[PDB]
Amino acid sequence: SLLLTLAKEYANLTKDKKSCKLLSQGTVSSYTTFKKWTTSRKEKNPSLRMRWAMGSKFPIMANREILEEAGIPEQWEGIDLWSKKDLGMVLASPAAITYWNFCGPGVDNSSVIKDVYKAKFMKKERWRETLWGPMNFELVGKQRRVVETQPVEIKLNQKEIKELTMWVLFEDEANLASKFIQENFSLVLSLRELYKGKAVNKDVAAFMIAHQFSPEKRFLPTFGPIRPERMELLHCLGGDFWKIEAVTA
Amino acid sequence: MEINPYLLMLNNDITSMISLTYPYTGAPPMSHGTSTKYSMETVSRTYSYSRTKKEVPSGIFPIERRKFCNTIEDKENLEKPNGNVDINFMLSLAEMLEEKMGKGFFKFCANEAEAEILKMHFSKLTEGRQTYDWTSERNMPAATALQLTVDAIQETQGTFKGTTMVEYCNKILEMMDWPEVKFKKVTLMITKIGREEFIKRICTINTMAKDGERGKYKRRAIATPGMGIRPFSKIVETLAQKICERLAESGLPVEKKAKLKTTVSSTNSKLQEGQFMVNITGDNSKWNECQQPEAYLAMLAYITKDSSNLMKDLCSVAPTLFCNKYVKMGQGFRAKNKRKTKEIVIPAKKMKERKELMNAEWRDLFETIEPYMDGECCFLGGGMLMGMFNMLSTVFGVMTLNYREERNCYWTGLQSSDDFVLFCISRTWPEMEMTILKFIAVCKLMGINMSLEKSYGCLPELFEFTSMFFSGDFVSNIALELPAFTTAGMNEGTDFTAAMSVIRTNMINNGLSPGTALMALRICLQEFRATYRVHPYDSGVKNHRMKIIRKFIETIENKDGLLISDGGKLMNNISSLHIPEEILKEDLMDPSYRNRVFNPRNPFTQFAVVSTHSFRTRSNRTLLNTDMRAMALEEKRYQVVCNMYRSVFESADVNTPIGSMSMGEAIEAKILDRARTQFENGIIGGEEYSEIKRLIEDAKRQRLS
Amino acid sequence: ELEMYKSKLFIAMRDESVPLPYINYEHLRTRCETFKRNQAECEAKVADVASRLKIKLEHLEENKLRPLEIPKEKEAPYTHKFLMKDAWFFAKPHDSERAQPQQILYDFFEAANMGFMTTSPKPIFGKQGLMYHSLWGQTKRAIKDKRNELEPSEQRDFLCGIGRASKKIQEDKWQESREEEFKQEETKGAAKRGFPTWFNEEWLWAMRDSKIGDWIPMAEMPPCKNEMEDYAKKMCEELESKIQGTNCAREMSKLIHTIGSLHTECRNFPGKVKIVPIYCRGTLRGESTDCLFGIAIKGKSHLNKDDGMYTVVTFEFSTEEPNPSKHEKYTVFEAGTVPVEAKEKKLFLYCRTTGMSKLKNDWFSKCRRCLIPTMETVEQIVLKECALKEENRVSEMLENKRAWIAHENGENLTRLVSTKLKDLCRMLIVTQFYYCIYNDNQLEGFCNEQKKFLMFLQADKDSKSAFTFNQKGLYEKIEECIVSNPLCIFLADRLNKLFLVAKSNGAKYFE
RNA sequence: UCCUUGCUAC
RNA sequence: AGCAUAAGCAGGA
Repeated sequence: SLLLTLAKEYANLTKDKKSCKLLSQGTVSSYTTFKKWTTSRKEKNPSLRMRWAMGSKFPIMANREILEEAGIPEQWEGIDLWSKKDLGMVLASPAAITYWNFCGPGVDNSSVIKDVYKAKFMKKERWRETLWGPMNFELVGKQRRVVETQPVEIKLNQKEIKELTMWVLFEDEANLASKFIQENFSLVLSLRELYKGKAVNKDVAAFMIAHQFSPEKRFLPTFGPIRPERMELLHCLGGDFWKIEAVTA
Repeated sequence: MEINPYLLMLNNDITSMISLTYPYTGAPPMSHGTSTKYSMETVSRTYSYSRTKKEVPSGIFPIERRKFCNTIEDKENLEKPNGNVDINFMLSLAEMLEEKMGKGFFKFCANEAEAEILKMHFSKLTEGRQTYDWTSERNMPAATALQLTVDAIQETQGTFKGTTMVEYCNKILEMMDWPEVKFKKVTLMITKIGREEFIKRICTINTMAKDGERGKYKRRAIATPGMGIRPFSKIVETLAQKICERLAESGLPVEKKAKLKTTVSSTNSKLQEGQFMVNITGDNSKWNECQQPEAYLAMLAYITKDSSNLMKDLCSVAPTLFCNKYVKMGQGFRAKNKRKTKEIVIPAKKMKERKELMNAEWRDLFETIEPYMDGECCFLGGGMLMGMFNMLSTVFGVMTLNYREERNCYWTGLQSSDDFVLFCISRTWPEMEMTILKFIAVCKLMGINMSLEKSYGCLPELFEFTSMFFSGDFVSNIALELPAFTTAGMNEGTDFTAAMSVIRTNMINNGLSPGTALMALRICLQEFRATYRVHPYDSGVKNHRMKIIRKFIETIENKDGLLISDGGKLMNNISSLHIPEEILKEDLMDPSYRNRVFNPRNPFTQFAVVSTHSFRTRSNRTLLNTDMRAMALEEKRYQVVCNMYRSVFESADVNTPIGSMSMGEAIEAKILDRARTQFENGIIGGEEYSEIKRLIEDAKRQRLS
Repeated sequence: ELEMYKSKLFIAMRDESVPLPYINYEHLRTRCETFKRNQAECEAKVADVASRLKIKLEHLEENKLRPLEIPKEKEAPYTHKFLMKDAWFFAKPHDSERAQPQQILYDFFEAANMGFMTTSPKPIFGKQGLMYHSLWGQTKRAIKDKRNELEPSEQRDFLCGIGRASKKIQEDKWQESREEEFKQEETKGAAKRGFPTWFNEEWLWAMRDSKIGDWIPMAEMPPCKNEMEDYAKKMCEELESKIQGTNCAREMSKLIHTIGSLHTECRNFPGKVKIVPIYCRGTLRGESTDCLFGIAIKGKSHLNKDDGMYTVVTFEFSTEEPNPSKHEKYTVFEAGTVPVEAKEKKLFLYCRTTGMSKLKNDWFSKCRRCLIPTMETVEQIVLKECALKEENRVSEMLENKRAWIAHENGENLTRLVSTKLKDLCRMLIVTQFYYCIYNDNQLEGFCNEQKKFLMFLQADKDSKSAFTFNQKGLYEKIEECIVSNPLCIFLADRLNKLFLVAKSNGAKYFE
């Protein structure tokens, strides 16, 4: 029943007079130069405006109908959490954020959270299970390399990944049929057994796919072995005047 | 007792006590007021460095044209810098260059370059720094200036169907052939402009004052080009980028430390029984007033002699656009009475009529520039200002370093934008004077002026190159900027992990020893806590956010699972600068706390780390009160249209949406496509399909009318 | 594919912009494709070598590294916004509920009794006495009624600049008059001053340990594994535990609290003149106290651009006799008497009008970052030591190592004061902090040129026989940027004294 | 011709 | 007055 809503929105936006001169006058690729129209120059002092923003009493834009479902207009001694000034969006204080975090409703979603971030929990799981040793205090240093830095098991090269996510999530406008599909097409079947029914949005899904398939190869000063497991252990393992390595397993 | 902080250098090196001599803990000096005098000094100083008076009249422009190559009036002051290039000498240096490595060298690099130009989309022009919009004559980011250009194209004659680089360049040249060009002024009126005025406006470069340059006493004017110059400069920078990546005597792309060890070792393995080596640290002076684009035109005509017929004419347009640039002269000056009470403002237009209200220096600099001034601009035709060709001048330097005269005394080195390192090999000291004066001779003929004030030499490796002072064995690191550790300023969630990312990348690339790492981590933690007003629970701070935390701390069981944004302590360290704080702490949180924080039904986030403190601060207040109000409304329209595109193609922010038909037809054809696919295996209802078909046909008849 | 759009004005433009021995781009393109070089190249080169007249300058035979030219003129004044060496603070125990800066201001009106803070209307020296007397009485009765907002009087309208702006008239109406309002422009530059004599005593004052202890608000130490984290935690604890007690940290806390409070007042209330105290916080005998150094007054800052230079009027507290050479920009009044137990000494109230901006508010209020390069320098020394020896010698190497500083005044030659390595951190934080204060154009250009001279001294240390091409223009570029900054003149003089001490061993210098 | 007002926690 | 340094800020709509 989404196509009726899309027809109502498309007829609603072709109802406007001077908006009809916008679409069907450009091209598809102009979407990119339609996405960026930041008339501010550079936001050249972000932390300055962030401290000036947090210096006020109501700096935040927050939703009304979710916060009036559970929240409270003022806390127990003069702490303001609400305004009536202005779309229906209400200004608020970070005291309402911490009041939400300590006296608000709660929904169990730990499976979704521990499944979106599998690469990062894999990093912490590999970090907890390592053992170190003594230092060395020796001269060390070597040239700059292009090294894959993530312990993935697939190792694609940023060209099968975009085409892979075209031919898994939404195949109606994916690509011309190339030669890179066939064998990995079997994996596509397995992916269509995974991302079929989830509450995860397609931008979050296309985010979390590219972190189990993409070994991030960068141009870094390396020394010793070039195993891909010890590349966060590159900045952890040694610098210019010192070195620490006693990893057994 | 006196005190002296330099005495540490009596028993140390300049690789340890050299970070002490940078005043990088204080503010950079900013500029104030008009930037007219600095632009006048740049243009008039270039014409003073022309070393000629050979002027040639013009048929296109209404102003005289001074020539800058092969036309020399040799002054006796030759230690003064010249800006006059001999083209037979430099083509002899390029022919001397390609006889060193390979035979079809330039053919190979040019075929790779054109091979990368033909597979390039023009939206790459939006991934850049600020440019100059000639529609409203201001400085804007790249995407706004590009869409205002395409807006002027589609409003003037026809529509646009290009979607490549080459067809966009051809579209600009076709816009040069048009007799009249029309655009939108401000409340959106539609104006027109002529043909010679469009040429005068397509070649306008906007000059301003360079703000925040650590290391100079006087200010300097930086210049920004338009939009009709950026694709051609992109082409030339791809060509020279491939040439510089292929060479072995350059330091722009980057390793810059392996090359110097290989050339110091490889040229210290090439000595006879009596020879020796002298290295000389140099600095090329007036680098932006002595690089003419006419020698660039001849050299780029020499590289692509056997490449194609497209590339031979496509790599020969940006030099022709640099031989005829205009310059915006800032915004004028200000006059005042004797009592300093009323101060009138004179802009750059009426500066000629108000000529007799200036100083001595302003009238000197203005009367050396008067027959080259237009109404607003000036006609410079031999300068190469800042923010332009940077990888081709390095090819000029490598051409000066590969000179072969035929003893057995010679030189090598390494070249950057304007900083060279010269290694000389000879036998006695007057022969060293002969070789070094030969180097200043070849650089002096080609158009490169070594500065005699900032240059010196030694026998072994004690040189200096791109602010890394190399001593005999050790190397010091670059003194990095301090405010870069805290420049996120968006969120309570995307600040501390971004600061750990900046500390990490400054630990890998530069030195950044572990003590400086822990200290910088702790100071960024403290500026975070001072910014967002959150202190730990055991602290004595009693404000409007710690009253709630101090009141409700008895509910939380495991107290060291709290976030730093909620009054938690620190668990990240040097060995955890890739693990965020939230993901490190989710093994220790209370289930009530964790289920309450990460709830996606939150009134703040709804409408790389975990998104649960992600809020948006409110907008400004004077953005809807000026004369530029409705332009803000204009961006709203674009957002709405983009949202409609996101409503149709469910995966559009992943892959780049190329195509050249329209945006509305792909929407309607897509809704009919998924209406048929979801029709025959799905929907099946006459009122829904006929009502959707009725809305698509009614919206199509509304769009066509 | 291979067709470029051959337009007309572009080919008539490319044919106009070729070099001079060519007619069209076609003739140039046909000549560049058939080019073979010759040996007139070397003849043109040597004909360029002959008309040169350029000789290189050795140092072992013409050691003309003369000392720099310090100006011999009027002494450079005290230019920092606050008072460092001559400060006087009133203390009270810190109340956590009364922690906003205006409440600190009120509780110090009852604590530090301003009822005894009578001033005579005749100052000792200075410029404007009655305006400062009426402004001090007006702001003191403003603090007495417990509200910080100056009602409009003649004194505040004269001091913080209100209505003192030129009329910016655009060039649409000018209404020119015959020989009336003759207008033009003129610029002058900056005036030149001399070597400061008060600067050494404030260098040695600032690194002397102050009994009030911890000043800088640092943060907590993260837990450590069995890694190199013991090294980082140890260096941070030792270096931080040395630098927290000094008198430089008192001024860093003074800039953070005072200028940070001025920063939030400049955001929240433009167009209204506020009253901001000048205070710190430090632990006295474990009891957390907050101090009070003076009373600062804002000047209706409508900060439009990154500049703005709003006018801060500072009333300061001192207990020393003033000096018309050092305290030249002040307007020194008096205060009264203070009991100071080891008897009851005098108290001088000082006055000064000054100015700030948005950018220096952002850079002074974050001066804690001056701890970041300091440790770096220290750690480099330590690391290179073990890099030469390949053994964990860190703890005893911060104890059995000396570091030269501070030669005496009557003699300099090989009479140097070596300290321990760890105490070295004190000296380094002071100079980093001075780079935060006295940053100008002059200090930047001076720091480039001193890096050149340091390269010359390193070439002298190892006997590499360096050489220069043009010494005269070199000193004519260094001496341009030593005008009136106190740090620049002080560091140029100490650079000359490094040349005097180093002249006793290596031979490239003068006396 | 006219002078609106934002509420500060190291 | 002052900040500041080769020219600005010290209100404006």
